[PDB]
Amino acid sequence: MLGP
Amino acid sequence: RIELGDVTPHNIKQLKRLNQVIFPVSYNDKFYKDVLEVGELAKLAYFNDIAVGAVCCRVDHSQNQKRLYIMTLGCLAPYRRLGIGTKMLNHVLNICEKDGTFDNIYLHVQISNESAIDFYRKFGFEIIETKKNYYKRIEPADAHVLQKNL
Ligand SMILES: CC(C)(COP(=O)(O)OP(=O)(O)OC[C@H]1O[C@@H](n2cnc3c(N)ncnc32)[C@H](O)[C@@H]1OP(=O)(O)O)[C@@H](O)C(=O)NCCC(=O)NCCS
Repeated sequence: MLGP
Repeated sequence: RIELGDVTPHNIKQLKRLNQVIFPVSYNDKFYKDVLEVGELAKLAYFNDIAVGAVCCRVDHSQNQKRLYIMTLGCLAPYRRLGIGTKMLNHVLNICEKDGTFDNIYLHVQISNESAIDFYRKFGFEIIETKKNYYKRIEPADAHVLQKNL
């Protein structure tokens, strides 16, 4: 889960 | 019963829908535009021809290394513990095994994601760091960095  | 398929302009809306439901954090139009340009680094998972999961990766050049970063890897909750996540992860592992130039695979999960820790640790991944306030508007904001050395 990338944090953008 | 589980099949992986390519992400194309024909099914990219189905991918955005899955990520919206599975992941509490929202992704911009550029994220999905880039997903169509990575090739085998992005797949949909089908359970009996229904799209129920997806995996999106990108090549990362950090720490003087060539790394494969898993941005999203998820499955719809009612279809969990059927091997869909394993099918998607083995696909990324196989690509890296055949490519031979990646030093490691890594990703971020919330420190409360016990099922994600359990899943990745079964594949040889280790928590190598815990980043405070990694996520911005969700709780917990802290994230573990999971990595598998190749
Ligand atoms: C993590 C996730 C992708 C796993 O997907 P999945 O399809 O349920 O995983 P699988 O069915 O292939 O599980 C494989 C193995 O991982 C472990 N595992 C997966 N979920 C687990 C859980 N909830 N509790 C304990 N172990 C678990 C088990 O060893 C499992 O094997 P088993 O079913 O034979 O015991 C899923 O929980 C999910 O989609 N989570 C939401 C999004 C997310 O957090 N993604 C991770 C960040 S990339």
